[PDB]
Amino acid sequence: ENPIIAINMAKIANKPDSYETMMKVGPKVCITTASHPGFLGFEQLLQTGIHPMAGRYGGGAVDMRETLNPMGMFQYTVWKDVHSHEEMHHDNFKEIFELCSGCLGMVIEGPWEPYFEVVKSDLPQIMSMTDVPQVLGDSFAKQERVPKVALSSQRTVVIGDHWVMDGHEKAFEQGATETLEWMKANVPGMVGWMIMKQFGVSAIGSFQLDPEGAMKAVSTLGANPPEYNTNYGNKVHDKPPIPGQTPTQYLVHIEWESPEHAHQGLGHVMVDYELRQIHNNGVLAHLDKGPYYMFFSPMMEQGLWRKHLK
Amino acid sequence: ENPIIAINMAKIANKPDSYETMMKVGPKVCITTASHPGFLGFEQLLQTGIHPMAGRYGGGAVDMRETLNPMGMFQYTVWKDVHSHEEMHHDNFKEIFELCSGCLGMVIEGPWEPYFEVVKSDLPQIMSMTDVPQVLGDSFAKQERVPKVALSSQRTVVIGDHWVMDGHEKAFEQGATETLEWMKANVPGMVGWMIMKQFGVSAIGSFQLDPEGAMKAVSTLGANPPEYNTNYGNKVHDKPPIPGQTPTQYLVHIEWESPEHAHQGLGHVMVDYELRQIHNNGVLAHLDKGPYYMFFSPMMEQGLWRKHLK
Amino acid sequence: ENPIIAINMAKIANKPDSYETMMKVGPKVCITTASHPGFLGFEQLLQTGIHPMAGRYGGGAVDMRETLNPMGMFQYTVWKDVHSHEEMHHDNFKEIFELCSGCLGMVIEGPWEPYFEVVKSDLPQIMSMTDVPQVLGDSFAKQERVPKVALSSQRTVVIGDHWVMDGHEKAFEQGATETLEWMKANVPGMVGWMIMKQFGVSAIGSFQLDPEGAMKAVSTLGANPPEYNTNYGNKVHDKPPIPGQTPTQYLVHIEWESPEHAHQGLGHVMVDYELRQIHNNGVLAHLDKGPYYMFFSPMMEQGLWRKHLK
Amino acid sequence: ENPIIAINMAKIANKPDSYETMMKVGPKVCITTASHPGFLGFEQLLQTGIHPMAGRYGGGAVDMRETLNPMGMFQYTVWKDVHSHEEMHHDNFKEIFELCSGCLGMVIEGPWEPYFEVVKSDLPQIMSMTDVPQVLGDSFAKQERVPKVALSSQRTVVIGDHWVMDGHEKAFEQGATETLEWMKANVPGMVGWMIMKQFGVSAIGSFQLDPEGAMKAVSTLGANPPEYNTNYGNKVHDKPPIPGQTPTQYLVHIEWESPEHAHQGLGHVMVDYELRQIHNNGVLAHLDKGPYYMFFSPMMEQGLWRKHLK
Ligand SMILES: [Fe+3]
Ligand SMILES: [Fe+3]
Ligand SMILES: [Fe+3]
Ligand SMILES: [Fe+3]
Repeated sequence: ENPIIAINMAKIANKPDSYETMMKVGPKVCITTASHPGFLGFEQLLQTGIHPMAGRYGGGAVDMRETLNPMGMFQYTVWKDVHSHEEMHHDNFKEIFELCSGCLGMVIEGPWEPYFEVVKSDLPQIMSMTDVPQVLGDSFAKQERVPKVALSSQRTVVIGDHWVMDGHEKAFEQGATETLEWMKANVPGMVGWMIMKQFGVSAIGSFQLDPEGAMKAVSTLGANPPEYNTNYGNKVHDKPPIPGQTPTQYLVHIEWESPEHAHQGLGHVMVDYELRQIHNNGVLAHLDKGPYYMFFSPMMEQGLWRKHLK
Repeated sequence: ENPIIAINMAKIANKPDSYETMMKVGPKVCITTASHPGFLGFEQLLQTGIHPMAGRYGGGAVDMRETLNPMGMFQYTVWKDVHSHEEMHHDNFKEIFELCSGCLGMVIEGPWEPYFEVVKSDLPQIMSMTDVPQVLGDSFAKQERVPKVALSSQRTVVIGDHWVMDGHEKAFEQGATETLEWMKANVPGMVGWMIMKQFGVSAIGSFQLDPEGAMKAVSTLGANPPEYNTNYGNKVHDKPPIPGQTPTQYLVHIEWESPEHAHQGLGHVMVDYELRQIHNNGVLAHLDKGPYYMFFSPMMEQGLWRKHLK
Repeated sequence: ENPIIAINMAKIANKPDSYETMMKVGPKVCITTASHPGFLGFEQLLQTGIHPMAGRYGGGAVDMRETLNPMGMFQYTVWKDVHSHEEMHHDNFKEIFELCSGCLGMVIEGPWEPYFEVVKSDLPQIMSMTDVPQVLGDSFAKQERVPKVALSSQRTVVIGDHWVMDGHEKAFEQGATETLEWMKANVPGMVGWMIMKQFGVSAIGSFQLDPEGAMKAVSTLGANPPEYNTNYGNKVHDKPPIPGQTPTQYLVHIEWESPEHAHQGLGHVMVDYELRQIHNNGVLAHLDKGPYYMFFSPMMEQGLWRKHLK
Repeated sequence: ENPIIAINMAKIANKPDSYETMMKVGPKVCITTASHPGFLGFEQLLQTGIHPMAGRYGGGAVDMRETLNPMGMFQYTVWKDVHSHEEMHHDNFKEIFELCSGCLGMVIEGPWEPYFEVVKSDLPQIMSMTDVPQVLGDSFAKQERVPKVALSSQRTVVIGDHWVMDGHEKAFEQGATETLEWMKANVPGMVGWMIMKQFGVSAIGSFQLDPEGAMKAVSTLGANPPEYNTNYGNKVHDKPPIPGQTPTQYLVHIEWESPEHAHQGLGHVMVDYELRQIHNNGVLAHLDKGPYYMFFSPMMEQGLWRKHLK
């Protein structure tokens, strides 16, 4: 099972009111989403900082939790296919509109919800500390490898934004794969990774309605939604209505034990000679833009989608 | 061996004095209880909060330790049979009356002590961190499965209150079992579970005496107990004197690594599509009341009773 | 005319926001309720404490207004019959859902809404001080007995929770009657009384929906209600869908001039020999649980239902 | 290897100055002791509290670190035989005298240094967290049982003082053995145990000199020691010069993960029916005095003596 991942990207005000509405409205959006049989899971990621990359982004820091405003908020929803996500949005349009109408009071930019293909991954199941002895015992019984420990809602997620030169997509994919496999084998605290390729955008999920829907959307506080409609019509799409951007965007999702392991870990592409060659030739040579690494904390996860990858 | 569980339910004042008397008198009652050969163990549970269930109980919170008053206090005592518990209460009536007379100064509601049958369970033995390597080694030697780690007095116990529709008891038992097994296989930090069915109540354990005994009970500070007697007479009963309530009450006992794991873990019946179908059709469809989940911390435990379940 | 009383029982957070939402939304619910021709009146009761009963509940107090959290909130709605209440809930389901969706942010437990039969009563009409001279004169004119003065929203309501042993219902009713008639003749400040017998529960009124309705109820902030439906179907019932609990619950409703009169007055079942014999043999001898007395202040009242009792 | 343990028992002032002289002088004494080939290791134990034993010692507490003054200080030195300890004391008499002369400024009672036989033990080797995976792997390789984890200078040591009735010594040893073996199999956080029998006292180690030596001992600040001599003369003894006390003293040394595990764990001899019979009949039935349990922290350990026990 190679699912599709829709990533709802927003930048929200960094103030206590925003954390309150995320804890009150967030669960309700996930509950509505999980009414659909194609829904496989989610990751709610709150930005905590960036990788300064040895001064390339010297105004930032690994830990900007006190200073970042707006802060990024990424919601992965994981689906059997694009149609399931678009259909869920259509079937629950009124209710999601009512909910997101609450969220818009903290929104500074977005939402923008691209669809991503999981090109390749090595992501363990999430678990807790008290699960580890049984996971260990089960692995020996099944003669399977014990995974890296991905602590549920207790680890660091890093996302590297890459724009890849036209025609370099495959070279980038193999080079990123080789980089990440080396890191998982050799760098302390590397929990797992996933290479994501944007191939389209959800119009409904990005609040990109037809002109009349856009008017009605601000003519209400949430109780009187617009009609389901976009600049691509009002039917439920099998393929993303909005084309993927070019140059092709790849999101490199890397999980680490902690922010320090992530900061020191990503730095190996500069301070280990062999990894530097792999990354320079396999990734950097193929970029129009990036890499740029944002640090996130997983606030809530429903991680069963990880159980059926590869 | 499936033992019987008497659950003494009380609501006590949340103030320093209450913690004082729980540590001074609490042990003394258990010492009295452990004189009887039918006594198998106990659990002292102090309420710490509730599951707000996506705003269904929005005035509450996972962590209400500072604001809850009264706070729930559940005392499990585990027995070979009902007769053992009634006999212990009869044989030690004067001393338990003396001890509990001190405890009534912190009581706002209760006590009420129903009897519960353990319908099904998957509960590991309790241990501590420094036991875990040896438990791992012993499991492998014995070719047995390593359990989830249930840390003695260092984890979260959640109790979900369900009233089941007349005639739906067996369907509920099968649905709850299937829900809990899925959760233990798939949700991080789920330590164990137990399904409990109320089938009667102890009159003596609930402080429900005959009228003259009730008068004498408050005509003393503890040194001059009433005669052992109830509205069901003064004999030691083989079966609970007070019938189980209808609609049938089931308590779903779930242990978790922490309050956060319990909160997010219980949420999976709403945000995982597959678990949602199991729980909706196997549990929610059979309820007159609930579910309502109270969070507890195990203050003191004598957990050998867990060793002979199933 | 002996009406039916639905008592919506909830426990709410004791904090300033809860009094605020009670003042903005509370009236709106009553206005919705009064659209139905079967609606006879209401009592909004806010818990102020308990009766400690000479140390039987020594952790509580007559006045717990500052410390009780959650605090009980009981709403009586009085009806010609069960069908009228169920029909009101059905016809106004969308609006009651919108209104109560707001209240859930202060709810810690509940709502649970049982139906009660008025077994017997001696309750005066409510009035104010400036009404008393005319009530006195009118009583003399009509040669009627002058009532106890029940000051509108200015007196104490106490509710005694009793669980009666199977088969003892009639003995309890007569014994409670004799106790309450003695107290009204002999105890200072006793304003009136009513014996209520639980015979069923409203599913819709207890927010106990079918499973999909339960999911949808938390998939909205109030503007997108679930369909009217329960585990007992979607028809408007003539009889309570949910059976009354067993052992039979009786609530003894007693009105008093003030909390001090209630505390001292209820104590007469222990400190007056003659009343003690009546209450011991006529009430206490027939109980599985209780008695437990909660103290309430009537916040808002529409008391015309009292005009047609007896 | 059945070594003998000399336990230097003192009570020292609980004030900052005492910890300093323990850090400046403490190591120097151990270095002197380790000059002798019969020296096997040491345990430096500082009292942190007591077990109140359900109110039998209600003035005490598990944690008395701020209030105990004086506080117990027990120094185990472990020897191939009595002669080795006496010879070390003789060969280093001047230097030990100089060092201990400094220690006497914090001494309120003691030192008293009895000799103990290790009657039976189940004591693991000490290790640290970062050793645990390798100890686990080594245990599987050698087909051996994984031990309880005894963290070096990071766990709780409890000592139970028992005076045994004349003629009951062997029965006490068996009953204590049965108690401890049950606890280690069944009680969370029990790291290990050792049963120690006092069979003599060192005169030199207890600072019990001949009368002229006692005079000179206080006629100096440490630089002019008395001649090596006692009320048993000035030879190096093969056997303890001072007889063991009667009634025979036994010290039950039990190691626990933490004070909470020790407190709850020891309580099982009262709150578990089966262990209660074992301890009542096997231990309590044979005592003139006790049990009295003091809580200690191991401040410094040289634990290789544990490696050759059993
Ligand atoms: Fe979406
Ligand atoms: Fe009991
Ligand atoms: Fe209602
Ligand atoms: Fe010595």
